[PDB]
Amino acid sequence: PVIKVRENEPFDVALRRFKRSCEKAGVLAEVRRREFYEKPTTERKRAKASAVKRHAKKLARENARRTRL
Amino acid sequence: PRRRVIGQRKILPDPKFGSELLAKFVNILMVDGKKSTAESIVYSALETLAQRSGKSELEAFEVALENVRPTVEVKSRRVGGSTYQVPVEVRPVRRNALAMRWIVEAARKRGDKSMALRLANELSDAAENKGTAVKKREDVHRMAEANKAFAHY
Amino acid sequence: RKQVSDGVAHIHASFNNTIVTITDRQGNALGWATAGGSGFRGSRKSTPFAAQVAAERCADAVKEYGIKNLEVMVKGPGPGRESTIRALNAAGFRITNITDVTPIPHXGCRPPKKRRV
Amino acid sequence: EIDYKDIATLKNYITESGKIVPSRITGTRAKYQRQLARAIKRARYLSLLPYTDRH
RNA sequence: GUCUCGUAGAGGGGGGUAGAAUUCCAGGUGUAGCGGUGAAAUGCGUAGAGAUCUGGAGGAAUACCGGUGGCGAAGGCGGCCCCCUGGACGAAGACUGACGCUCAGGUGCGAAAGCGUGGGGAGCAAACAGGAUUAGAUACCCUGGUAGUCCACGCCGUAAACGAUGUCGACUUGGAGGUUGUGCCCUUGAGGCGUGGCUUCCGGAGCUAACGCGUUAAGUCGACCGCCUGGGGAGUACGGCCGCA
RNA sequence: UGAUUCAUGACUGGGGUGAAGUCGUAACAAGGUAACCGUAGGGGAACCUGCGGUUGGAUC
Ligand SMILES: [K+]
Ligand SMILES: [K+]
Ligand SMILES: [K+]
Ligand SMILES: [K+]
Ligand SMILES: [K+]
Ligand SMILES: [K+]
Ligand SMILES: [K+]
Ligand SMILES: [K+]
Ligand SMILES: [K+]
Ligand SMILES: [K+]
Ligand SMILES: [K+]
Ligand SMILES: [K+]
Ligand SMILES: [K+]
Ligand SMILES: [K+]
Ligand SMILES: [K+]
Ligand SMILES: [K+]
Ligand SMILES: [K+]
Ligand SMILES: [K+]
Ligand SMILES: [K+]
Ligand SMILES: [Mg+2]
Ligand SMILES: [Mg+2]
Ligand SMILES: [Mg+2]
Ligand SMILES: [Mg+2]
Ligand SMILES: [Mg+2]
Ligand SMILES: [Mg+2]
Ligand SMILES: [Mg+2]
Ligand SMILES: [Mg+2]
Ligand SMILES: [Mg+2]
Ligand SMILES: [Mg+2]
Ligand SMILES: [Mg+2]
Ligand SMILES: [Mg+2]
Ligand SMILES: [Mg+2]
Ligand SMILES: [Mg+2]
Ligand SMILES: [Mg+2]
Ligand SMILES: [Mg+2]
Ligand SMILES: [Mg+2]
Ligand SMILES: [Mg+2]
Ligand SMILES: [Mg+2]
Ligand SMILES: [Mg+2]
Ligand SMILES: [Mg+2]
Ligand SMILES: [Mg+2]
Ligand SMILES: [Mg+2]
Repeated sequence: PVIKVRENEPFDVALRRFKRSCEKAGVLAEVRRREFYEKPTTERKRAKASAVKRHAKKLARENARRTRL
Repeated sequence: PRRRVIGQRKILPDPKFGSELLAKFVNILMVDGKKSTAESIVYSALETLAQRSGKSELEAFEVALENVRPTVEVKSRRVGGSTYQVPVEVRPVRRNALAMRWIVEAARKRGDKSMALRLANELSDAAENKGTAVKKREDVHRMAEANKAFAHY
Repeated sequence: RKQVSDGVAHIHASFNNTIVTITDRQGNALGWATAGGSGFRGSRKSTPFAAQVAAERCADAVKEYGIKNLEVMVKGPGPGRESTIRALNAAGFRITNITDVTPIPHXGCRPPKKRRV
Repeated sequence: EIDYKDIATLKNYITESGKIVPSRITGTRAKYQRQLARAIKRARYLSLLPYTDRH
């Protein structure tokens, strides 16, 4: 994330651009995940759980789009 | 309360001056429902303050209230972990209520002859930024300043 | 004592502290301040407000050099990532560049074990 | 076929920081995404592309 | 089962190399804190730390790509490059002519920890030490830290080594996806119509104590093997074999 | 001079049953540090810690 403040650009706008670029790069999440060691079984379990949750939520949304409350 | 169903209660203005501000002050000073006694004490103290200073009773009372009114206080906030003393802005009605309560407590703590004399001395000290309830406003402001770093909880 | 007018503010924003160091463009430090050293300890030391106070103190410490323009390099995930930059802009410096320099291993060494709290 | 020398084409599949963009974002087929990753790594080694934007 | 052409793949063995980052060493700037926690203290720092810049040494692992993605008998395999090398799949043929399936005993492979000899050692970290917490705290938290984790060769032969589901073959309604081949057609592209391999989720009949399984069966059948027979004692004792332990 | 089998032996190892005395609270809920498997080291005790593995983990 290298944000060069252009001429006549307000500092608040430059700061918001820098924040957006950092969020898009995802450096904070990377640091947080690298803070402590995750055992490979733990990493595999987490990835599988996330995939299962995504699929189940999509199926539930598909089912709920065809019903009335 | 939980249900948020509490309205507001109208308060009659005081006899001599027609000020709900002074009527609330009399209510705070009153004990055991002896409103006439509280009114007599307040009136005697106000006349002593008015003859001590050059302003009217209401103006001197307003000066004392301005000197005693706090702006930011500290309230406890318990989140995941430990409880923090978060500084919060005080609304004007609570500012007035706290100023009056502190003034009355300081006057009761004083050790002069009569309660009217104690109240007059406390009001004059408040107008000159001395004594109790002024030290109390100062302590509250100091605590808020010390905990200013927590003003986002 | 020599004028610079073109400096770099390095922000070291860790979870426990914020360190602000102003150097010239060649990396030679001119002054520094820290949130822990600006009268904050414990839970107060790791807040954005403490970081802002540290940034103000660093600006005061470098006031003699007459710095006008500042690049900014932020490193770390700490809460003092943006308050320091805001305070640096409010102190009068002209914020020319802002860059993230947080180190990321490309794999790297094994991190310490997870905490069981 | 993806060429590691085709820097102009390869630059469409890297971010500003130099990271390889996911195929789920670029709409690339998986078989070609693998070739893109190999080509980008070769170009990085030959210094035709940067590893990181802090160069 | 063999040959011909091609395809994808972290399949295996050997060698080289690249960039990021940590640690350590030296120097420049600079000055009073750093680090840590729930809060602290131990620890580090005026003998100049922490921070920032430059140069060097060294080990280990390969961000992004990356995916209920791929390969492999299982265990497992992830930067890039070269060398040696195993398997799978598809399209047209050509060839052999039941050469097949399963397998007691036997043999081979077999995560992590551990063992032997010789190396290596950045980071991490059993044991250990100190600081905390607590009634205590031989812990959980903090500061350190040795085997070990790494390499070569040999041993060990165990894991919730799991799909808690042996291998091989045939048969029996459907839907939506992933991945990898290949045929045909058109207005030629995120195109349409098929046809193979592997794979994820749902669900029909049927099955099941139920949960659920459901063409990758736990359905309907055949071939062969392994295994069970109330809980505890006990996968223990004794004996044998194997092992340096 | 061996083998095998029965009896017996100071002392010693763990096991079962009873009974509930002392010490803690390991497991069952996210059981208050998810549990469990193999292995290794440590500890009055249940156990704790490292390494890999499983879901037969709650919340998300
Ligand atoms: K090959
Ligand atoms: K390598
Ligand atoms: K046979
Ligand atoms: K060794
Ligand atoms: K080492
Ligand atoms: K350590
Ligand atoms: K080898
Ligand atoms: K073993
Ligand atoms: K499994
Ligand atoms: K297919
Ligand atoms: K096809
Ligand atoms: K053996
Ligand atoms: K030994
Ligand atoms: K005998
Ligand atoms: K005997
Ligand atoms: K436990
Ligand atoms: K549990
Ligand atoms: K264990
Ligand atoms: K003991
Ligand atoms: Mg830590
Ligand atoms: Mg606890
Ligand atoms: Mg060394
Ligand atoms: Mg081959
Ligand atoms: Mg056998
Ligand atoms: Mg090992
Ligand atoms: Mg040993
Ligand atoms: Mg060894
Ligand atoms: Mg060492
Ligand atoms: Mg430790
Ligand atoms: Mg077994
Ligand atoms: Mg396994
Ligand atoms: Mg089994
Ligand atoms: Mg496969
Ligand atoms: Mg089903
Ligand atoms: Mg059954
Ligand atoms: Mg045994
Ligand atoms: Mg247990
Ligand atoms: Mg317990
Ligand atoms: Mg506990
Ligand atoms: Mg527990
Ligand atoms: Mg055993
Ligand atoms: Mg221990």
